[PDB]
Amino acid sequence: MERFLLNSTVLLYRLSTVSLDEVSLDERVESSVFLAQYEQARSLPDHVAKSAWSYLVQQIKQRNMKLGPVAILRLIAEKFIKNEKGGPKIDLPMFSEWQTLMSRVSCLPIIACHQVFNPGPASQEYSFRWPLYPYHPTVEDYITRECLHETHQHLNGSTSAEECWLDALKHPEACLRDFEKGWASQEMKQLCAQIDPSLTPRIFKDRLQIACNIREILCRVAQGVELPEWIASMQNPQQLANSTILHNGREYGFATVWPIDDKYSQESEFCWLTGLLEKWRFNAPEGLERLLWIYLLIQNQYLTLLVQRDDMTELREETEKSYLSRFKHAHGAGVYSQVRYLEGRFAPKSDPNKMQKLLFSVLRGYWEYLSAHMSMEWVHEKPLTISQVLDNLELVEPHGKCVELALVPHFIKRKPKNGEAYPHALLFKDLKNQAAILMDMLKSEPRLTGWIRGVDAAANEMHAPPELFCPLFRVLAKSGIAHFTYHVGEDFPHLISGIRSIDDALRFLPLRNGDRLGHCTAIGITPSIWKRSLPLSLSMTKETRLLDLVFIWRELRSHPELLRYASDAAIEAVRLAHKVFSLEEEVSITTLDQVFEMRGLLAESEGLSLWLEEYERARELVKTTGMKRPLKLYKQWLTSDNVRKQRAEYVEVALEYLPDEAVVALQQAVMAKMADRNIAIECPPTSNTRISQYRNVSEHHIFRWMGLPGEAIEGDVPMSICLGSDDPGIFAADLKSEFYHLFVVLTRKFGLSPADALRKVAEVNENGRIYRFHDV
Amino acid sequence: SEFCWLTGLLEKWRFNAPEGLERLLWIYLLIQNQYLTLLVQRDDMTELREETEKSYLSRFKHAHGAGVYSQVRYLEGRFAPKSDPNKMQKLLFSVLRGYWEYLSAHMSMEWVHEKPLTISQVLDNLELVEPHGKCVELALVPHFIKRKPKNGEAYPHALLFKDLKNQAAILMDMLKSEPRLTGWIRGVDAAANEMHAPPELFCPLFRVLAKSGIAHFTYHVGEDFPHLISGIRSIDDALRFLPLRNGDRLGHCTA
Amino acid sequence: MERFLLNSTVLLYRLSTVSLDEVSLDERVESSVFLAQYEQARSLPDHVAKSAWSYLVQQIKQRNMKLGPVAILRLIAEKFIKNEKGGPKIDLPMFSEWQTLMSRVSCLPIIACHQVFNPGPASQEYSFRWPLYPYHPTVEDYITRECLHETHQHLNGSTSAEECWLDALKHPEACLRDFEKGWASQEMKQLCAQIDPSLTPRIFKDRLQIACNIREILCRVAQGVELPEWIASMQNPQQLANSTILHNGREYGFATVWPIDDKYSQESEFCWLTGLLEKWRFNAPEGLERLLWIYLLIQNQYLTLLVQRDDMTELREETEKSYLSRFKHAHGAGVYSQVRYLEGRFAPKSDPNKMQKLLFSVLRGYWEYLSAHMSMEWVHEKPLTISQVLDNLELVEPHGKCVELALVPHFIKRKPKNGEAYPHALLFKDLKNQAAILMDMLKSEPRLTGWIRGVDAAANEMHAPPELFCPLFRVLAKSGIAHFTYHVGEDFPHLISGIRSIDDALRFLPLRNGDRLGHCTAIGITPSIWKRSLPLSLSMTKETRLLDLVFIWRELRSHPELLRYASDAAIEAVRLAHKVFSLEEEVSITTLDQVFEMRGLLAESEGLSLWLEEYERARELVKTTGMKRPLKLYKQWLTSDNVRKQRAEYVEVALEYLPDEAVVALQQAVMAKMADRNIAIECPPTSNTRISQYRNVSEHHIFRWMGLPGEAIEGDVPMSICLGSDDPGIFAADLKSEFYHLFVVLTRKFGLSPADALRKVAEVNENGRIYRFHDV
Repeated sequence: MERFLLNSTVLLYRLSTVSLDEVSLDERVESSVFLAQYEQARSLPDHVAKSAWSYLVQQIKQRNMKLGPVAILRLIAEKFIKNEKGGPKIDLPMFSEWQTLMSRVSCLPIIACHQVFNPGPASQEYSFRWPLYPYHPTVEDYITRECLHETHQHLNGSTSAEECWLDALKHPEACLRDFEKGWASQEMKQLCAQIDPSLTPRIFKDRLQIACNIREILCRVAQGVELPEWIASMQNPQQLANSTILHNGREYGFATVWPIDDKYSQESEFCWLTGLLEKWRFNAPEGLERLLWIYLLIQNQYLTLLVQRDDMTELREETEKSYLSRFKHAHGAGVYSQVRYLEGRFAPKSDPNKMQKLLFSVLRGYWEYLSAHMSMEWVHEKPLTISQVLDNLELVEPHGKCVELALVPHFIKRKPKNGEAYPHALLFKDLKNQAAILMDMLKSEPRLTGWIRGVDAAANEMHAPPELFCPLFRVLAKSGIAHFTYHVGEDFPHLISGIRSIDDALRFLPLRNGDRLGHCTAIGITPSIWKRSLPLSLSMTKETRLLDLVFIWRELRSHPELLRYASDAAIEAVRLAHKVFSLEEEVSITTLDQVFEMRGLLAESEGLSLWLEEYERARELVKTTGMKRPLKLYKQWLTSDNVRKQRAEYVEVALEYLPDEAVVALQQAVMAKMADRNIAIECPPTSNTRISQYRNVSEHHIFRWMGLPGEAIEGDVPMSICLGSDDPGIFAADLKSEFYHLFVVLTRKFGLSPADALRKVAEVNENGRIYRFHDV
Repeated sequence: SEFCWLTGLLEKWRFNAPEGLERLLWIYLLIQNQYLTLLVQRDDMTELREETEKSYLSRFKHAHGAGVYSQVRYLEGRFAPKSDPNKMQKLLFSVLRGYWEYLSAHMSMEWVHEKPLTISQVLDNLELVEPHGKCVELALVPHFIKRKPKNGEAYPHALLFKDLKNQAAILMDMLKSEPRLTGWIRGVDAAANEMHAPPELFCPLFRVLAKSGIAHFTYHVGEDFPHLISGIRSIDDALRFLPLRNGDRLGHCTA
Repeated sequence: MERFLLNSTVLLYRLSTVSLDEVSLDERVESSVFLAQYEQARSLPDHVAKSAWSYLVQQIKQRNMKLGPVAILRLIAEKFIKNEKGGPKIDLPMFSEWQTLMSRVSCLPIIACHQVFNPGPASQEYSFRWPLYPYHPTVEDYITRECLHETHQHLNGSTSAEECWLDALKHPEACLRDFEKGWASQEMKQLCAQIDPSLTPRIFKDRLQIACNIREILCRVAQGVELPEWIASMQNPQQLANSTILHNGREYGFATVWPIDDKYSQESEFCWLTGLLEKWRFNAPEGLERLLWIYLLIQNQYLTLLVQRDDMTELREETEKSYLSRFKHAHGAGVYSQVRYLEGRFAPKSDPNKMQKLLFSVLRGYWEYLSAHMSMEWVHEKPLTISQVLDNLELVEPHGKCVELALVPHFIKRKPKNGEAYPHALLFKDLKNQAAILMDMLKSEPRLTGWIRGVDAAANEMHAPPELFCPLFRVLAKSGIAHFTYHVGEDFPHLISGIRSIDDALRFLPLRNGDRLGHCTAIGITPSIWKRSLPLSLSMTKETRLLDLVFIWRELRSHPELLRYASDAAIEAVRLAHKVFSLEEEVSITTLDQVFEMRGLLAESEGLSLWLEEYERARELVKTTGMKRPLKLYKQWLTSDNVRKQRAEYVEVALEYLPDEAVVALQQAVMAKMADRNIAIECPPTSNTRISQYRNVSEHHIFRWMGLPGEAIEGDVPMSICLGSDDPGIFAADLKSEFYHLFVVLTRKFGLSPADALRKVAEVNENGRIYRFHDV
């Protein structure tokens, strides 16, 4: 119940409109919390909710304390954070709920309260730079001897999600520019409405301006300096939404002296927060306390909006410090790094000059960290260009104990735009330029191929089918990239279709041995847990439906017991082929497989340098071999207006079209093909509840992949799974935090011994090293 | 010298030895063997003050073994805290001084102070040392001791606990004076017996040390329990009462 | 079927005599190939062979090429080699078949062909120095983590067999005189007639001279320069055996100046081949192309002869470059070595000055290898002597990243020379001379024992009894060698005899804990494979039979089920003993047991400084217990002319003398003895096709040791198994290939998971360093 007093939109609204002149808020805060609980956790019964709230009220009462943000922080601090060997750590039994709590509330206010109200032993120096971890000897030594490995680690943004809020305070005006740009589309309009339906761009600037000005006020309190005596002129928090105050009709700003030069840094915040709570150890004024409550509500609300929004001015905020800070953050505390092989996903750009700036800035950041850590003679003291960075980077020897980097651009997809005879045409011409821009950069300086080791495509699956990238990835292959990871988008309209998309990537795309497939939730989720909280009937596009049935018949024709579904799949598929292709003559199910087997051919080669070499590469195979009707259908399948009209139409598909065993049969059938190619699979963080079908982490599909007998199914051919922290869904995240999360749930929920619990997860961690993209 | 003296001596008596001289060597071995029999049996002032700093160096060399690389990587050598604050400070310096010179011969790198002669300069030389896995990592752990229960004073251990309360302050104030020693003073132990005092006696002593930055606590469960069922309860007392976190150790859990 | 089309003696003979004027050789190349297909592989049906030839021709017509190496190399290169991240890598499915091909055809033309037609991506530079390996991320990770461990690497010769061709070209007469001197032996006469009956010393010189002249004339074509017009007389290729053409009384020397300074390196030849094939992408002239076809034929013929022959000035042509190249090749194409603990065996030489230079040269080359890789201040810059090299190498610590070395001399033996109290007498004095030479050099420099660690005896088995090395090894033990390995020869007339030979080595030789054994094929092979294609009766010396029969009785008296064979052994032994010993008064089986137990005693000492110390030791132990019946018999068993004639007689023993389980019981008895003594088994290379009993590598006996179900019979005792790339049987050899060759079979031929297969071979690789002779 503590989270609902720190991250709640409705409670924020009521406090913001209440002036400070009256502090009769005991009933107002209570009623909003119940509503706030109602809009976050619907299923929680009311009788339990009222019972839990009453305990918290008396828990504050028996503490000779008043209800406030300081009061909430205290009960949270003594509940979750306990001092241990490495300073302040987290209780192992209570770590599962802590990760859920970080999905709603930031950790910096919480750590400040614990340090002030329960300091670390011997007053030893402690500065917050990493998220809190629970200490376990079994796993800690594994970190010491074998560093962690990270695969899906994006570079845009910052080290974590919280300090981006600090970067938001750096340029509040720039925040509107990016907020307005997204808000123009209706997709972001509903996304913001989901968190705050009463949200407008002007209101957003108010809260950002309100939060900054509250921070200035409370920083004055922490400084020990007397307030500027405009407190009598201040009664409404809304007065802080314009960065100006009046005193007898006089213009007075909010500027104040900071002994810490970088007032917009995480170090400044923790230093400010600790001093604030120390001065409020026994009693705090009601007026000042509510300002702290508002600031906490603003910070937790914006970050709640930010994590959803992530899945111009902000891009060019610093562009070099974040890259350096990321590697220092990824290194971890201590002399020796906790991460050995860390590969990054950087956003490609359509400007060749901007590309040179992007690669230089990140490579300069990588060299800066290595120079700071490893004192070793450098050819150039200041490289100032990519050529000289490679001169510095070619000197260093890989000894493992420092972070090894392998940049991998991630191609981005867009909505299927009509026209040009096939729905993904502006996409392909844009993607073709992006690849070509990287091509000339690589061929100009071949030494760059030691760091640009792979290519990724992580936007969606509905927006763009996998087979569109077959001409793209293969033409990258002739440039010496030699690694292609495909991040399948898990927004499948049907689970069978989701498995169908996985098979397309394997068969069509050039997933050579050693490559990876990220976010393979479809081939991981349990069919029994997918059906929950779903309507009796689903809906998906006819083209998806037709490709689904053909794919079903490809894997269900082999099974003797699961045969009646394949025969019915063939019967229904040809009937849809009659409706979709609008063909008059006879059509056979065998021809459908043959036609769709050709889908890996290029976009323009269906009508038939590196690209022109690839052009006739798939054109010759079409002409030489005998069949022509599959080409005629494939040509019709691509560039026929009626076919395009029919494909976009939606159809009604029963939820239980394939029974539980049959879906498992498909899920295991693709697994065998998955393991044959020896393709590793990136795993999203467990706390990332994007799918939202998992009510608790204990039923996450990663447990079934690892082979836990409580969750594994018969016929499950083992896979190889690698970890990754890409879209955590929580404000304070790190790989080591996720590593502990895997260990805690296995130790507590499953009862596995600590020695064995590490062993099962160590296999997952080491697989990132087995299938690394870094050169030997 | 003893080995060199004996090897040359045994060569001279390869075929025969004079009867009187041979018996003297026989007598010498019995005296040495009997003394060593008593010495190791004592456990179950001037002895350690011959040089008090060179013997600690010799311990690491013996622990290191032959070859360039030591066969033991981690080594936490327990030592007895001293009731004199100055004497303990000199005792702690000698162990660290002996440790650094062992690194000096083994390592090949610069030193901040060529002649440390004090704990402050030793720590400066020691912080520059990075353990690469071949040398011996050292972590001093003072181990306490007990005696028979002191009759009276409202409970059996009030005069005994007073010395332990003093000894912790002897360790603590020096630790507070030089907080840089936290990385080498890591654990606290108490290895005398069980009948001397129950394990819960150290609960206040461990908690104050824990909150003052020791960060580790090992307890030596002595195996002199009057009955086997009694010995199990002594282990239960340590677990239920002592503040043992996840990563603490127990010695001789034979019971 | 391309193997027969690039290595076939009859085709090369027919191409040599037939002039360059004919263009249609299909009527003869087809007849020659089918004939050559017979003798090389006489186990293929004619119709299948006939169909394969037609398909090969039909595939050429598909690519409208002309029948020749440019056509043949294209098909082979595209079928096997695939471009990958590290360059050209063999396909995993085709690796097993590739290794069989490698035993007969060099990969240098194949890799050169692939580089020309489908080169490396992004114009990345590919330097051809190492043989191709298949790429698997699982195995690659482990080998980079824990480097490969090698045990049996012969220092003599160059890195691989391919450049011994290059040396042979560089030494037209030195390799001729080595062949000419070896031609006198009748054994070499049979071997040379085996590969080709028309092989005479003159014929050998003609073909080498032909290859030298063909290489130069094609080099001129490769460089682009026009031909020097002497081709007017170029009709019969046989003219190329005179080093000078005749054209209007003009002497034309075929030698031309190469652009590269050295004309006898792999890079020199590979770059030449790429230039040659590049100009012949479309078509080639028949006269020049046939010259290339001819050139490949002598190369393939001689390389097949060289590797089969293994069943001086040339060795010491450089004596510092060859070993450095050997160390460089063993290091691998990387900064850190692929092979950590490499044991370089070398042949000891009786001449002190000759071998003193050799020992310094290999140490200097090893030191030169470390200096090139690792840089620091050395004790001396130009050692020029054995003492300064050792002082230089004392500074280098074992770091693992480079190659660690430990020389182990392997004694070479001769045929048994009758006389002087024992049949191997002139040998023993030569070996005693060799040991004394080795001992005094250890006195010259005590540090030599740091690198001189083991002693080996690898020539054969039937010639030298294993007990003969008891006095040789023991004196070396007191000399501070501190390790010994015995390499039993696999020429055992009977499988039971092979078991006895390993038993004799364990009993008598001072093989203490940690010592190794080599080529222990006798115990590994199952009886079913051994009897394949053997005659129903086998012949062996009466000396061997008596030793085996008593051995059978010693290890079968315990087993209740196979008890009659133990009794049959005793009765047959005493019956045979009366024939051999020619004794009137009967001899018990127990008396025979003690007679053969005294085989360890020195023959000279039994007939009666360190040599006299051991001489009296055998005499002393004899007189401690007064048996006086066996000792008198043993004296007769060694120094009786009538007995020595009887022991040399051959006796016919049935092939199935003992049942399959009886041999199994005998084997597991030895498997028990190796467990107690903890003796390793450095297995010979898996591609070494010399046992000729396995129809494929799938039936290699090593898998029985590994414990795979379906190959490990019940009752077997686990061993410790090392690896050695000593006698690969293939052209381009490395331990890296062997590790992948084993990995492929378990993953593919045995259906094991990649995680499982790596673990089993990791246990084998680890044993290569658990029992390594390198000092701690």
